Amino acid sequence: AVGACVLCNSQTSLRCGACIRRPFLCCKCCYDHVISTSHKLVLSVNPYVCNAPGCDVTDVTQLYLGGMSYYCKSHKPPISFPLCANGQVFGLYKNTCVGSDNVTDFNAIATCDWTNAGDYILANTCTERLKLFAAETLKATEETFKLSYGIATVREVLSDRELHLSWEVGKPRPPLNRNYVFTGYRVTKNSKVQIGEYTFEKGDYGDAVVYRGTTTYKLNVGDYFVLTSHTVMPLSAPTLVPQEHYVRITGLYPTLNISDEFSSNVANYQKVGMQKYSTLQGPPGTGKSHFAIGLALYYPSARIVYTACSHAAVDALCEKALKYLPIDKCSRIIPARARVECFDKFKVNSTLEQYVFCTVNALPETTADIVVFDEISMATNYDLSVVNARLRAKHYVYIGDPAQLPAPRTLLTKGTLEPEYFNSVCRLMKTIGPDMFLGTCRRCPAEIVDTVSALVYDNKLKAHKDKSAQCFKMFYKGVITHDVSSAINRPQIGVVREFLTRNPAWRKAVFISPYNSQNAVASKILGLPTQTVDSSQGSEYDYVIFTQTTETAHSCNVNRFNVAITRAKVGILCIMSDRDLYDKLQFTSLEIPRRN
Amino acid sequence: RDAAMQRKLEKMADQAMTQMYKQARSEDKRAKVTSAMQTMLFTMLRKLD
Amino acid sequence: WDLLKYDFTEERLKLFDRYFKYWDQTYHPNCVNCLDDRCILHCANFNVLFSTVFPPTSFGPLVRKIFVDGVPFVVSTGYHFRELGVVHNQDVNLHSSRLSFKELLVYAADPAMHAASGNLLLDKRTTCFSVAA
Ligand SMILES: [Zn+2]
Ligand SMILES: [Zn+2]
Ligand SMILES: [Zn+2]
Ligand SMILES: [Zn+2]
Repeated sequence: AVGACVLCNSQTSLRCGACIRRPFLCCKCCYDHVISTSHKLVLSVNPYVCNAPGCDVTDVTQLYLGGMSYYCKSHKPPISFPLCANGQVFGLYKNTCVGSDNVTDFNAIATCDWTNAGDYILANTCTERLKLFAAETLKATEETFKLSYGIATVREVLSDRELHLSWEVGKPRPPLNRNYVFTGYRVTKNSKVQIGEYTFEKGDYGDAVVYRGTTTYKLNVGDYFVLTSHTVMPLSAPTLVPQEHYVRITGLYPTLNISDEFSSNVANYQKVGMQKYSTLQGPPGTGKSHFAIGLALYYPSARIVYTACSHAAVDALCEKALKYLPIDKCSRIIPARARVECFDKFKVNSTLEQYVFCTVNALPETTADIVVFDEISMATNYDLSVVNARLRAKHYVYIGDPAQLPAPRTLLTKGTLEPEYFNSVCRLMKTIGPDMFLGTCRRCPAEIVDTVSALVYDNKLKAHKDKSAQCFKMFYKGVITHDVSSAINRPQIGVVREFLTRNPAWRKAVFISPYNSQNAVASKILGLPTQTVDSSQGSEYDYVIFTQTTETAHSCNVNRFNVAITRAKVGILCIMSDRDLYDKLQFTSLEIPRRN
Repeated sequence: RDAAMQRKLEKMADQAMTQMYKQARSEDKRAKVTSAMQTMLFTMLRKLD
Repeated sequence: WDLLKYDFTEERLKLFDRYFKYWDQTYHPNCVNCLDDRCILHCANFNVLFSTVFPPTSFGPLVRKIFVDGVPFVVSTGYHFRELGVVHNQDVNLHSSRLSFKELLVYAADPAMHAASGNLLLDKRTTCFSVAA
């Protein structure tokens, strides 16, 4: 239990146990931690407590080192000295302990609550060890928050796909989301067995919801559902390797010329061979996963790792990847738990092939030459640190675009995160840019690539096929007719009551809307399925009827608006009291009482 | 007293320090033998199944 | 006798009836059910007598296949004494996650793993029952 101080790195065996994670503090550092904040509990390899029976006094400042133990002021031996003296707590390495004065941000993170934006702001702009400590603390806090939730008993199992699940009494029910995976428990009487992991989804109505499970071991009526958990694990690898530029290919052996369609990408593969690591910005539908597969084929004599966050993400990475590449493949991530069916191609545990498509949270002990990481719009400092702790390759590339939506982060209720303070990769790719941009998009229509370029983008990406039928019918938003605290903009749907017939070729369109309640209430009186952009980051749609909500900034988010337009092929419409958003989007403006 | 009682402070501090160093050694060798036992169990098992 | 059979209770009762019918005191073939120590001696005596009939490989630890963190093990859950019949452990748990020091000790000290992972041996220098090298 001897280690280096988390601030000055002098050897120490001191920790303040009242801090949740108990980091290694030096004598000076621990003194500053105990005199200023509320951590009035210090422990070395042995606890500091009045060893008198009946005297359970806690703080060290009121303790005195006795014959062999530490005792209070009262039960003190006559011959004894205190444990708080001259700014160093009594522990190992008193004379070589150096300390410093960076106790400010230390108390800031050790006393914060992560419920505000500013806490995450500071956690992104602090020192390296402080950054890892902040990540650790916020992961432990969100783990305890998720464990603060409870159970969910089954009312009726309609099918393997439709579920009637009621949640705990007097308990804040967990929303219909993909992240909260539920482990099931069925007691014989006698021996409660774990019946597997299950994911939920908002159905076409209430209360019967759609759900998927990892097993065909079907549910029952007496089962109870709780969200899975674990314990937060320590980390020792830093967040990011320093940059190292190279004047020549550092062992990277390329191919001759094999698929010359990737010439615009070889000009970047040479660069990836010129440095240690870089970043790439691939807008949704751009040369993203095509870039990486071309890097795979161009340098075919080097072990490469592919990684994402969600099973849907690693499968969206996996798709076209099995096309340009001999198979001769490997992408083995989950041995016993994919709530959704993950890889079904080859073995579980041999690290057979030189290209591997995995996830950061389930990366095994592997080595490679580059790990190309997509979805850097959703990773945190924790995932970066575990990337550095699990993979030690020769190159690295962070692919992704910050204009997408961030992590859930349910604890944020006062403020919002800017992507520049999302994580370190996003901070750098918005302060110095991704330093390697890829153009252009080819799937999305050109009318949502050049008109949407005017917003968070800088008019640099492009596509094709501008036609047709892309008009914004700005309706004046009505009063909030909310049932749940989430707003029902049924007056906004009042523009769609006369819409199911006037649209001849648009019957398979999609009703998308931010609020889950707005998707549900639409699903009551529906004509076509609903899928909010949160369920889509790897889904493409031909038509789309984007339905906005109240004038709050929750609806007028440029990031979510962007990520909600870029999931269309032919047409899309905007129905919002937009005062200024339609000035940067140049289509024909229509009004609701008029059918032209 | 200021010549002798502080020597008692010193002796008690030194004996407590030595004892806690030896306790650290105890826990260290503890973790070590733990690792050894478990690796032996695993390698022995991997020969039977 | 087949190699796997190890219970051998009704056989003892039937031998006791065939040869000692009118003995006027109860006899529990498995001394777990005895009353006080004197009943333990009384029944262990008859067990000493009858156990010279059955095969000698069917004595010693009773092992079984248990899992911890998805890994199959082979540990002992009981014994088969020449005097006290069959004894079963009370605290046994399949499907474990981690083991702390106590269990690591009691698993490393069992002969179950050591014998199950070794070569058969036939030592003719002696007459005692060999097991494994
Ligand atoms: Zn503290
Ligand atoms: Zn320090
Ligand atoms: Zn006391
Ligand atoms: Zn008896």
